[PDB]
Amino acid sequence: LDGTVLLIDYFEYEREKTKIIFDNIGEYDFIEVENLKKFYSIFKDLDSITLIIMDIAFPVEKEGLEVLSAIRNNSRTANTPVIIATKSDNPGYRHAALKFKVSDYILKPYPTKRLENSVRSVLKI
Repeated sequence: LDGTVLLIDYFEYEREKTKIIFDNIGEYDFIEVENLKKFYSIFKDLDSITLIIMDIAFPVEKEGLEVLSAIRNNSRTANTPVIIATKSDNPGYRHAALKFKVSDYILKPYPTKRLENSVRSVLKI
């Protein structure tokens, strides 16, 4: 068990696709958050998350951004590295997302190679 990852994404198939990519990265624990309700219902319980991968469109950018902020202003997760992988490519929402600090911004679809490197860089390897 060399890592716990938090997947914030409404789409189950995207989450499954993401866990798979981790078969090459390493042996990781996954905590899935399928919607707003699930996030707020547990983010105050989050402890020692090695990596957060989320879709800012949660379900819409304004909600994802709020979640992002909550994550950054939450003590136990303020520095936790966040990788944004999203289907939305609105320029302003992306730009706004970068103001909170995130390790990467990936657009969907993305070659299952794009995410792999990102994780490896962001996490060292």
